Amino acid sequence: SSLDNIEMAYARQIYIYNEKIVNGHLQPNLVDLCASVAELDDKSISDMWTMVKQMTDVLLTPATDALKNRSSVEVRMEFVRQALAYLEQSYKNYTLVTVFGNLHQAQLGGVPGTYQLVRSFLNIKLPAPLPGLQDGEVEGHPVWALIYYCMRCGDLLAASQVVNRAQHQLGEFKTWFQEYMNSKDRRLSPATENKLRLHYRRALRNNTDPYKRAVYCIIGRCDVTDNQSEVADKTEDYLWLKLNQVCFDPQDRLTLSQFQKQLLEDYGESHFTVNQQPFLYFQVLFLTAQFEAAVAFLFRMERLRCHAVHVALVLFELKLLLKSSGQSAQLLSHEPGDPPCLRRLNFVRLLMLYTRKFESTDPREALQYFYFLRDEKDSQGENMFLRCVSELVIESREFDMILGKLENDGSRKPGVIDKFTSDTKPIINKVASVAENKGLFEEAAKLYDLAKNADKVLELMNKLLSPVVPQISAPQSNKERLKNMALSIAERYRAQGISANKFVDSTFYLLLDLITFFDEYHSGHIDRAFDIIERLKLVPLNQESVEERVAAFRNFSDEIRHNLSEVLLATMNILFTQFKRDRDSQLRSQARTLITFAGMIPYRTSGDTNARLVQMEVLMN
Amino acid sequence: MTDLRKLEALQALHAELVAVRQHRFEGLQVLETLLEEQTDAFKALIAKPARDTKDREALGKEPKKLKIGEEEYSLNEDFVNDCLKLADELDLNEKESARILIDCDAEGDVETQSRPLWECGVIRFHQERKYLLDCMRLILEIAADEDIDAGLQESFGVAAEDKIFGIPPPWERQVKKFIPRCMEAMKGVRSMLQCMADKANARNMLDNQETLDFSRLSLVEQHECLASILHAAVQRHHATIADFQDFIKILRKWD
Repeated sequence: SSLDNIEMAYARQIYIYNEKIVNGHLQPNLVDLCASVAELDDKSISDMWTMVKQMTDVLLTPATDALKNRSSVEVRMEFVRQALAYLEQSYKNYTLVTVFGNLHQAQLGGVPGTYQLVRSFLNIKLPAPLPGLQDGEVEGHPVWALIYYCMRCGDLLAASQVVNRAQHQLGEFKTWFQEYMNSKDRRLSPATENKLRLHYRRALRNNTDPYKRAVYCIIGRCDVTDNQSEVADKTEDYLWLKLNQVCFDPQDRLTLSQFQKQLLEDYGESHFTVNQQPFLYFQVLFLTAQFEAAVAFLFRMERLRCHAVHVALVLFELKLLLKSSGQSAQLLSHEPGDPPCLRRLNFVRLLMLYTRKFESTDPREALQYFYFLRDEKDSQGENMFLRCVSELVIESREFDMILGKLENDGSRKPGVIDKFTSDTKPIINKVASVAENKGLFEEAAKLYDLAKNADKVLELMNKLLSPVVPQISAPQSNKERLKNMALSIAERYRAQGISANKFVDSTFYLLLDLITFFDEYHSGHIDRAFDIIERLKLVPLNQESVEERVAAFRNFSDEIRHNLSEVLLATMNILFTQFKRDRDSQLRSQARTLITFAGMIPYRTSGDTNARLVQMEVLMN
Repeated sequence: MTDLRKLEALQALHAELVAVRQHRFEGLQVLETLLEEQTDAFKALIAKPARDTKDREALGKEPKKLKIGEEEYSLNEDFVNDCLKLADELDLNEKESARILIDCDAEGDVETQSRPLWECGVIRFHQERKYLLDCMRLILEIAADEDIDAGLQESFGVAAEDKIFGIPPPWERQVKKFIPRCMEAMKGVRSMLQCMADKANARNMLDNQETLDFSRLSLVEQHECLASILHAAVQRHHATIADFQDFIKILRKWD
């Protein structure tokens, strides 16, 4: 097996999600089905899916195009809020593990109020007082530190409580903050927003209290260039600092498009992967709505291929992933007729790479991933899922497992693909078609016979029999192994009343009779073998039938005319033997008949055959 | 023989490449037949499945019967102990690690070397990467040889573009480029060699000294082969500025 522990667990989860859609059940939450395995690994992966769920848990317009949802200002706004809610809660967990040694340890004693937690967080991260703080303290801590880390944790209420106990010190900041907490989308009114920004810009552009600076332009979304590096030293603190500063419809203003493009264009992977920590960059792209970038990026880490494919599937089963129309493009690209700030993922290629790894010895699991390509076609029109099953069968040669083994008793035990579509007639011909083009007739027959395509089964069975008609049928020979399959196809084609056009069909049952004629001839059962050839009315034995038999030879399958030479000789040698054992006249007359027939028929080795036939007739007299 | 395992397949393939390189074209028809059987091998230079817990708990729970692909084998208290040991030293999956040990029992190399069964798995694992990577150098080396037929010189060229670099030929045609896989490939060799000295030095601070020396030799040879393959790929103008910046940074961070 080519699948690692983690990859295998995901496969099982994707089998469920397929079993549900294959039986018409409720469309379960894919993101939940993937996070179910994440908990079996380190929390590096669990915290990823947590971000994936929260970033995709946005009210969408079902049955709407992918590009439309992702271009709409409506959806683009909720992404920023879902991310900020993740950066705030994520930071809140950092503040817990900073005070208590373990999340469990914090829980048993009870998570304290965000206010008392933050206070018990300031104790550690600033034990001694910084001399540059302003506006005094509140219950033993600087008022601005409490406000910042409370807003950072996302509890505006806890921050407003701090403000209520410092009404005299904070001046007019109270009426401004109380408006920020009330107004939605973390934005103030243009009039009041103007009043505070100008005040900050007036004489507080450079204040000795960094926490004061941070809060002001987090509330006013100002000084976008100043990264407030004094308080936002971590990467998440930067993302959170900026997403609280982005704006929507000219100076000192930043928008999501600029920010998202500004980040990866100027500070690409190189900047965010110098510490050899891959998820750091992924979180930067995913929490900025650049899902295709983050997916391709994370898909290149050979250790995190599994995770990047699935986060792509989630975005794909939620009409959020922007697929690349052309299949000839690179993995990541920007369509020419699209804005430059969005990118597109060649989803078809993405799955095709992941599959090649475990498609060789783990076919069942491969199909589960090929199903997501059911909705796509290629330039030639083939259904992508169907084509992927053809290529996977041509390579793996797993016919019984994937296509269903058709035993020699008339049964068709369904295969693994039967689960996904009930119309399995084309691919069985596709797989049968190539194997036919590769001279693998004995297989192409079994495959065509699996799809009950007797036109092709009998055609190929005619080719495999004609060479072996006069041969000696011996144990385990190529004659027995082909005759016995032909008879197993004769019964199942009569018991089920199946037949190809009379040309193909007539020749097929005719060869089977001839194969019996030589099997009796090679055994010495001369009398019995003579009777068979007489029924077939293939070789004339009375002079009257020569005219009609000669005309029939003209339109009989060349697989029959080929073996005419051996038939005449065996029949002659049959009469020849019976002569040495009135009757003499009758054999003599029949001997003549064979000669005149052979004389009027142009066929294989007519030279040596016509001569031998005449000699055997002379010895009779 | 005809039914050769992974190790015997790479060892036999290597001999064929040397023939064509030493002016011996008596195995042209036999050479092409091997590239098609090992197509999945040339795609990924070196990749070890991460150690999964599903197989760890399942292997030791019912160490009675093992099923790998189409064949079946029986596990005993002695063989099962070698699987966990090999998987721990190399951090390899239990399923993949077991297949390596099974190949030793069949070939019966324990008597040819007279070493523990679990140690042979380490050598057999390193041999695969050696020939798997060393054989690639011969393909590109022969594809650039000017003292051979122009037709044959071009056959190995287009083949390397698709088998090694994963670039389809001109008559046809989500996936990752070759360089990023090669850079990550060489990275694994460094991390594996670094952790080797740390763990080896701890216990050293035995009958496996020569085996450790041979493993270090194989690792340095594989690194040299990967470097030569990267140089050859760069010689075809298949790079960019990002790879150059990454290499410059790696050099600046040289210790």
